[PDB]
Amino acid sequence: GMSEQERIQECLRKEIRSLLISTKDGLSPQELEKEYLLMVGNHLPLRILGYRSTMELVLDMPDVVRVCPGAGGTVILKAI
Repeated sequence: GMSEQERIQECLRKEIRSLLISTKDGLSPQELEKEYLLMVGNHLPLRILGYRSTMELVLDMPDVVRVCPGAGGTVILKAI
């Protein structure tokens, strides 16, 4: 039960890190949800994990994703 949820959390964390590692200089939160659907073949599991957005998801994994700035306060997400 709780063990199954931990393995969902581990699987997504590994998927996000793998996506951000494969890029040159990170992705915007919007580019990451697009890329996740394209490369994983499923949408980010936001609703089922209690997230309203990609930002909410990535802020819940600060050991996996680094929140970096850009032009006009835009966010670029990078793997750690």
